[PDB]
Amino acid sequence: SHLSARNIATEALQMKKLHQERGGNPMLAQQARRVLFATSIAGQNLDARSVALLLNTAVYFGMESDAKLVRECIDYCLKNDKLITVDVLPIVVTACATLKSRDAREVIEMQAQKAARNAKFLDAKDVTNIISAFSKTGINHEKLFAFLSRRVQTLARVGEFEAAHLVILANAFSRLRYRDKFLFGAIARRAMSLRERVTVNELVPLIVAFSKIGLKDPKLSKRFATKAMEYVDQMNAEQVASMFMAFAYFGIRYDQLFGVLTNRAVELIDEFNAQYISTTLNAFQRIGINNPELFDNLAERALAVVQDHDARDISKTVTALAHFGLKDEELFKRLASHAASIADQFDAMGLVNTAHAFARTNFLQQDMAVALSERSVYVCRLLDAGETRRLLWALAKFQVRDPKILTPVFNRCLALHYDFFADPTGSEEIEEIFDFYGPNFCPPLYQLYISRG
Amino acid sequence: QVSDGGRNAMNAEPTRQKLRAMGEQIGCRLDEVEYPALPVILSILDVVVTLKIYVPKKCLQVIFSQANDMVAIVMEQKDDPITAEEGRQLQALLSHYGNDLAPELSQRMKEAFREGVLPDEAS
Amino acid sequence: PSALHLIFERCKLNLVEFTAQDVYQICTTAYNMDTLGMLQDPDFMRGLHDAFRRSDQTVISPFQANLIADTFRKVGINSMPKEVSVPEEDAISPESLILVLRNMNITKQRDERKINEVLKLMFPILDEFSPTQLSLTVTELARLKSTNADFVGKLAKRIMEYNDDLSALDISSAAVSLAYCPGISHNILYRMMQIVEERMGEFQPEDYINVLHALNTLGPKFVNTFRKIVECGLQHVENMDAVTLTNYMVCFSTMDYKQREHIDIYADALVEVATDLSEKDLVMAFIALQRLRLLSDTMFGTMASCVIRYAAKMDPRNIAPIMDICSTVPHASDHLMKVLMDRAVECTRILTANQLGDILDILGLYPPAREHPLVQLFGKQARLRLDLMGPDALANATRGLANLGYADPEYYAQAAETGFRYGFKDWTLLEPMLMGLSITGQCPPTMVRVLGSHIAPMARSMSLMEIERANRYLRRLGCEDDFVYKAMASRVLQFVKEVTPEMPEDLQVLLQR
Amino acid sequence: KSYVLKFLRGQLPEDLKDVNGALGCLYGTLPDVDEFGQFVISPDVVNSFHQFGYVKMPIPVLDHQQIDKLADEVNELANNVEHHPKTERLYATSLADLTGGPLFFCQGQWRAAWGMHDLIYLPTITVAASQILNNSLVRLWYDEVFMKAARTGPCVPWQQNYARWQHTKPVNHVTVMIALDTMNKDRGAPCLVPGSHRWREGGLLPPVSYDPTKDEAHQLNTIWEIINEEEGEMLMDTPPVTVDLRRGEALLIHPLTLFATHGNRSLDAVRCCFIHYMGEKTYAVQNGPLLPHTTKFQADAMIQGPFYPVVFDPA
Amino acid sequence: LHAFVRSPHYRTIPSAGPNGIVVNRDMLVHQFRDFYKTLQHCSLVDKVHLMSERPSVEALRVADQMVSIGATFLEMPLTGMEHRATEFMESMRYVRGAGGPSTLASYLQDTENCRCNSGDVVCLPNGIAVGHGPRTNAVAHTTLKQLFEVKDDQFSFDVFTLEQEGDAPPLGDYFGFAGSNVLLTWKDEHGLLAVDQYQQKQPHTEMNVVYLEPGCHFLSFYGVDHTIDVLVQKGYERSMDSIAAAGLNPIPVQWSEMDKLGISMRAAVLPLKFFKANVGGMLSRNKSRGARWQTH
Repeated sequence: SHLSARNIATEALQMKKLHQERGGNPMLAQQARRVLFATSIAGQNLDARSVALLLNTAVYFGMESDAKLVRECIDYCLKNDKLITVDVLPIVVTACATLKSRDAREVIEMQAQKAARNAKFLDAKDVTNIISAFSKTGINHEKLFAFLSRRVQTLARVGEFEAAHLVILANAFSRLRYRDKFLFGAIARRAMSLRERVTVNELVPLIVAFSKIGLKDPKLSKRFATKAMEYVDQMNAEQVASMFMAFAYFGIRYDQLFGVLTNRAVELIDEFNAQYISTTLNAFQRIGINNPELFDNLAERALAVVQDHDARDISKTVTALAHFGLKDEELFKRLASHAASIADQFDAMGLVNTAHAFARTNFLQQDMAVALSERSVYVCRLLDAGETRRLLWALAKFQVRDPKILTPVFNRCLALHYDFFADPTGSEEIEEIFDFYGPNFCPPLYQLYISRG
Repeated sequence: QVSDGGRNAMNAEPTRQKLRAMGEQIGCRLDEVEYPALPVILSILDVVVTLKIYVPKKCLQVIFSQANDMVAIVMEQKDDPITAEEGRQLQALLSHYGNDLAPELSQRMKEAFREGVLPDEAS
Repeated sequence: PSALHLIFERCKLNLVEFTAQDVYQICTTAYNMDTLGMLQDPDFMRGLHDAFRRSDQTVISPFQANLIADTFRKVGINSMPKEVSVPEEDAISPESLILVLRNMNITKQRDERKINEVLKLMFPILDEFSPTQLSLTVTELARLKSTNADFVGKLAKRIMEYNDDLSALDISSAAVSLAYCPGISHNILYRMMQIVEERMGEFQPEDYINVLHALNTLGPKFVNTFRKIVECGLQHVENMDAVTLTNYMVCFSTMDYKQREHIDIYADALVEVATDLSEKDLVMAFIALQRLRLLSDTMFGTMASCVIRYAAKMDPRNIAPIMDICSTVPHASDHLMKVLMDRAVECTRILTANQLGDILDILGLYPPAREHPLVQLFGKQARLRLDLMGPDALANATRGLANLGYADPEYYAQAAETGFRYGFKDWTLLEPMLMGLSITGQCPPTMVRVLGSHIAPMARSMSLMEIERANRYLRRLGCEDDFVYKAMASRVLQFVKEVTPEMPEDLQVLLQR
Repeated sequence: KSYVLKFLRGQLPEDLKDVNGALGCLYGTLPDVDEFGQFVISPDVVNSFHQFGYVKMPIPVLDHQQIDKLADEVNELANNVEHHPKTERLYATSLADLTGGPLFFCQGQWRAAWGMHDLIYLPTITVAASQILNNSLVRLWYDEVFMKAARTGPCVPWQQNYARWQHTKPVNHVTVMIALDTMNKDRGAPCLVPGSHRWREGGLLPPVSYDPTKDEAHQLNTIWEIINEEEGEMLMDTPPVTVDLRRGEALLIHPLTLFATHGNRSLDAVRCCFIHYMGEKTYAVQNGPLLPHTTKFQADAMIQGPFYPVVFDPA
Repeated sequence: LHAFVRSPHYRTIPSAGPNGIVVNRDMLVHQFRDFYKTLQHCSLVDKVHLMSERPSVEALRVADQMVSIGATFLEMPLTGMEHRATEFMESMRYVRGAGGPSTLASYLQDTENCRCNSGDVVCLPNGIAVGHGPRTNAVAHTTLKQLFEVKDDQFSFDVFTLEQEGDAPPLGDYFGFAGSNVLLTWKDEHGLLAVDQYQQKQPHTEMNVVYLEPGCHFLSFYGVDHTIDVLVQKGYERSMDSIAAAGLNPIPVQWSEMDKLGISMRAAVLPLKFFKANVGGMLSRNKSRGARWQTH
């Protein structure tokens, strides 16, 4: 029945938690949307906690900056910044990540400037939640992160954090591109001094983040490699793929670990889905290691599960197969036919990479050709010089020669012509393009090509 | 920056004495400068005290006279600011260094605190 | 009727030129009598709402605008009055800024920027305030929760310099609103309480309430003041409004009065008059009486009869303290417990985490609660709420459910998983988890290893008796490691310096292990 | 399927055409397959539409507690201070110049805002549209709205719907119009000839001329320019009639019917919605996209895709 | 109840102690870490808000700023410690973060020719015990009498002046209370002299007396918040069994490194009794404890 706004806020928070981390029931999402679409906060009078919770849960369930509830919450958070204590700061900051309006930007900057003044007066839970919430948005406040870094460094010398705190801190700090060596050193020190309390389910993401940050150190990398050995028989497919990705990011050929992980993964081929297949092949491509026998099994399994591929999975699998030389005619035909229907879901990277990988493989379906070529006009503004050059070479091999498709590509190529003509990896790649099109096509581009440079 | 409890504990004091040497060399010329506000005076005096740098009595006299003249305005105009903590440390600094620096500012700050004209920083 | 239909149609189609006073008049006549259908024609109200929203609101007092919004909200359409702008240069005066603050406070919409602007503009013209305006602006600021102590201190100084030009209720309001501001210097508080003490001769029954509220918010630091007022109370204890005596008891509880001579006589007067209290004052009269340890059978019967009246429809946040109070009283009050349990059964879906945790905690050892259905249904909700519970509520709920014998195996597994990311600060925060896991005695070994790693640092603190409980819980849980047993053995050896037959079998096996 | 971050598992795609179904907003959800038989329209209404070329529904299809929300969405879609999100997913709007004017319209808005997405699947109008189209499947083509300005609200001259739908091979459409507010001949109610859909054996009348500055009466009396003597006599037989609508009433029209709408003389704005349906057996004519940034078809290809979702299917 | 501790600055720990005793730089912070972790696991404190590192080593001493008497908090005079004013500001901020007092009281600072130093103050039943001598002068004692000597029945607040010698440390380090009605002191001159003087001051009361070995640092939180835990340095053996025979539960915190720098256990922590602000005649839930349902 009808209830006060505070009870609504509590039930909404529980609904968000159940949807987030205890199974994605669609009925719960639909019921929560129904309840939150017809509820307003103006009449009642509540403290900051209930209003912040309402805003956060509403934004989580797909409410943009136009609905009544979001505006009603945002005006309050605009007019009562002093009522926003360190308790409710991370909730609002997380709630304003997806929104990109004017008021959302101003609220986020208000919270950011308030945070780097109470840096010294925080504790473990507030520090963890604040740093994760700030990592969510994409802010670039270097001084705030430095102020929090000193606080975490000091607080780590007395040993309070558990494994989850370490995982959250490592993930949030890695995602923000903060390459501070001493901070991660203290993180690692506190991690290694916690005996028997870092389960693999909490060990693996820490390794993932430590690989993703990109600090150059072989010593702690070798320590990570040796520590991961004893649990090789305990993980499942997802953790094996994550370990492959992380150790590819590390960039050190730990052959023993790669071998034992391969012998482990070959047993778990059945549990692999498309996402793990793509992740493993992409990691192997990045590191630069050839493992044929495993590749054949992965290719056959991917053949069995073609329907489940997404845009990312195709853009990874096709690139890896093109790079590694292992070709399957039936698998490639199925992948091209499937990507024909999913032609709209490609982002800037996926379309160009898939087109180039198909062009170099000499496997040119026509339905895929037209479906991918028509899409190029929409995205052409987003690409870079090298990606545009690769897409143009793939189109030249595609033999389309249609002005409606080709007109924006040449404009963009002229846009980045300095980088376009200064790429040695592809100096021969422009020759086939300009052979296929000819001087009668683009007089300015041809004049620049003939020119010295 | 210099560390006594470290791997280079052999020249800690020979470096601290040098640092104090320049400190004196810049302190002896401090009477030539105007001080815009009390917090500048507090910062300079805090460094001098926590670093044990001798200063000539003339520079002390100029500093304390300027502080007295500046602090007169807020008290006499009963409003605009100086926090009560700031007055506490200023009174304490003069008490440490002696009453003769400003034999009037002593009772002036004492009366100003008696009237409660300087509110707390968190108020 | 015919012309009425035409007038209604002209109103709905939105061609009439309506000014705000006309819509106020129509709203009033619909609010009070509504003989003809006004609140039952949605289109008419929609048109009136549009007319009100588009019309200028600057020609009405705040109260009538609030009435318009209130009558609009009843029929099912949201409505909020337009906000006001700060006055310009020439329109500035001590009277207009108070109007701005008053409109801010009345319409239940607040803003910090306008508050800062008006407090910046008020200072230069502070000398134009009438002596009866400062005591209004002081209670206006303290109603907006404006944590600015220097301006309020200046206002208090000016008010107290104008002592003779205010009535008793003005001093009452000034004191109660002043006590609600944290950053005030204590000398001003001393002087205000002295001024209050000087004016006992003119006080009224409501006008004691504010001073008592201020003293309760301040605490024992002003104890002598409460000594004087209570003395002045000795001449009226024969007849007081029950709220006044309830406030007297609350101040006694928060002051730690070491003189029962007057507490007794006040309580005897309250005993008979408590029947007229509402829910909140009844509950806190109960708490005040219990804290000073006066509950006997004669007053317990009367207050049980008084609380059974509300027992059917308690507010959930007023249930746990009542159970707590009845826990620490040896008299027989089983029926009150029974009805409170029955009421708490219904509110299970709407109860928060902390309320459920405390309710379960207080029923740890109640025998009639061993068979009541709340042994299971509550636990079911405890399954869902577990993702929100803090360490304190989690420990309390686990302790209560384990003491009640709840046989859900996975519950304590999820509890351990939740607690492993929180950490523990003391043995009490960890004991319920082991106690719950002891109902079955088996669980995956990794969590046992983690529990041992957590227990090992805590061995240095608990005494000889508690180490026995720790050993009893560890051995039954199939623990195997050694660096935990030796940690407990060292602390045991710290007390007993020799192996002796006096210690129980667990101590004997621990001393040889 | 790639891995979605933890705090992004409940969001919705950029374009709402992807969620193959109705959101749980406004009315609860679609009824069961057997529960679709209660929305049927009395046959007398069908014969009345056949005769007069238009017809009104016996009962309103919306309640005030939903119409206020729809009007809130309509007001939000017109902001010139903070442009409404998902603006780029609309077919065309009058605010593309960032200035607007005394008339506000948007087309294909069901891909941009909640609630109005759920309006498309409302059974009480979809089943009526299915019954009008000879008991077959129905398909949404494109939805648009109109919001007139204050007392300077301009009007719309006489028009035939099919004049904008030459791309469709047969004449097999229908139009539903929803009145979001109380409308009147002094506020913007529509006026339409009760027999203009049965003239010239279904031929299309010549396009009408108009001036952007003349008074409303001159724009109304330009009908004589198009008609002939024969149509003139029927015009005397069948004079134009204006229908007044209250909050939530729905009006069904035919694509061959001449219609126009008065201006706005009241003290505020007024809102209305137009939804256009197809039946089955509908094919394109030329090679290309029917609407900007839509699916391309063949010269004689049946019209179907993601942008034209099925709504109601009998049996 | 809250406690405040400060982490030392690693880069500037002194190489050697005042008497020339070598001090282990790493073992000092190790002992600090262990001591803080023990302080958490006590079941009487409510929280420990950790401060930040500060350069001067003397800043590790935090109890010299403020003295808590009865139901009020008091600020110590700043004479002789002029270089530690700024850190005081910062500590105040931490206090404001917790939610206790807004600002300190300014009684002693305005009393001219007043020299005082904490540690000389010991909280005892309903009263205080202040030690005369090298630090606290006579005028300070008279002023303390004016502020806190009331002589009304059922409302009296005793003040006790215990006289010691010049070489004696501050009274709170070798003469203390614990639990209730239990008195402990050092087994040396400053011990028997103090207990004898106190017994002459209030002969009508008798308390258990349990001595510690001289040079042993102990900390017991006495007051309305009754506690049954005592911290004792891991450098002595007889005091542990003596305190266990008194009826108390000792805890052996390691304090070897900190001793060489002349900092006691008392001079590291600062306990406060925060008055939660009750609003509108409304009480606040308290930390209840006991045995529920004693009648079946």
